[PDB]
Formats: sequence, C-alpha cells, structure tokens
Amino acid sequence: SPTNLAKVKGITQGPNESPSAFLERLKEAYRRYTPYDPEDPGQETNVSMSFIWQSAPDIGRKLERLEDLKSKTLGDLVREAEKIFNK
Amino acid sequence: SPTNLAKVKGITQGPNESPSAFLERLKEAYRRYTPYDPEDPGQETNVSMSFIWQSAPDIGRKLERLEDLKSKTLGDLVREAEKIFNK
Ligand SMILES: [Co+2]
Repeated sequence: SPTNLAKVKGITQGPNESPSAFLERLKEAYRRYTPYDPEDPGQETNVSMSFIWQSAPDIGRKLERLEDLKSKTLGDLVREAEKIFNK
Repeated sequence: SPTNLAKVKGITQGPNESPSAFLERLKEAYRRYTPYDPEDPGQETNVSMSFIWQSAPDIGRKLERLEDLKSKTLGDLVREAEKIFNK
C-alpha cells in the first residue's frame, strides 16, 4: 500500500491483547504502509517509540518510566510490558 | 526532564510556522523529554517520522508521497517541506 503514516499511528493495543501480539500487528502496519522495515536495526528506536506510545495506557506509562529506558531493546520492552500485562 | 513522549507528540507545526522553525521545536522536545538525541544519526528515521506526521497536514501528505521516501534524509524532508511552504 502507498505510504500512510496514520495507519501506523492507528495500531493501538487492545484491552485483552498481549504485548507481543500487539507488536506483531504494529510491525505489520509498518510493512504495509511505510517504506521502513520494522526489523531493521536502524528502525528499532522508531518502532520502540510507537510501541511505547500506542501500548495500553497503564503499560505505556510504566514503560516510559523504566530506568535506563534508552538501553531497552524492542525485546526488552515487550518483556517489561508482559510483566505489567500478566501480573 | 523525565521522559514524556506526549510532549514530543504535542509538537505540531503552527499554521504560519515555517518547517525549519517547527523542526527546531521538535528537536528541542526530543532533547528535553526523551533519552533519544535528535542529532544522533541513529535517531534520524525516528525524528523524520515525527516530522512528517506532525507537519501541517498539507505538507505531511505531500512528504508521504515523495518518490524514494526511504532514502530522504531529515535535511531532504525539511527542504521539500520548505519548498511547499514557500509556494
Ligand atoms: Co505498501
């Protein structure tokens, strides 16, 4: 599909949706509606920021407060979100 | 300031504001409210996405449609935005 950033911003984690399932849906939107490959090392911070911003609000607020946030990989962020999601 | 992604999302080009002045404010928000340095080359596609998304909608829609958008530098996007802004 032709580039449409709104489609990427429109991927929001559902109330029952696991962080890893949400991340896969977010990556699919990057693939379909941007020229950026969400698996590229150069895109990690970009996907990470969308992941944090568009996670369910309780999760997003906690991910944003992680210590040494800059050091967190996309995999780290998913694991931290899962801790909040699973309790 | 402590990380606060809403402040980055809240930087939007003003109705009469030049693209270059808007990008300066967007970079300032990245510096103040994220751990991501907007002058780090590793962050350029991240700042570029925010710039397209948060530009005035007429400009952002045109930037989305640039041929070979993936190869545009942040400096390229600003120049093309300035070309649109100045008629
Ligand atoms: Co496509």
